[PDB]
Amino acid sequence: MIIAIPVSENRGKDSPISEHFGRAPYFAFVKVKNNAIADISVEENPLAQDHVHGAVPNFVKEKGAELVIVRGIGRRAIAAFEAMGVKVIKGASGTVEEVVNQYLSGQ
Repeated sequence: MIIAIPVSENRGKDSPISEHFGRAPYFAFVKVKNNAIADISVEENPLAQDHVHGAVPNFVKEKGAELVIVRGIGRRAIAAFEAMGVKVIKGASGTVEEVVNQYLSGQ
């Protein structure tokens, strides 16, 4: 599956999870196979630009995400993901690599 994580800086697998969802400057899209990370793609969040906004959950879904791991996120975005069949896990902390591995190991 594909997991999406908003990150605040591009440090590849070590990109730190963003405190906020909608305005994160990038999203890391992580493919998982055999219960382990298979590929990490860091992409600019088009809605992080000044005065450009809207449908960020849709952009995440478009990219194939079935789950999104975040720290903070608004009720509206959570509702939008739920309405589109995307699981949301909040309150995570760590780099992209760490939070996906935590997820995969049941932590």
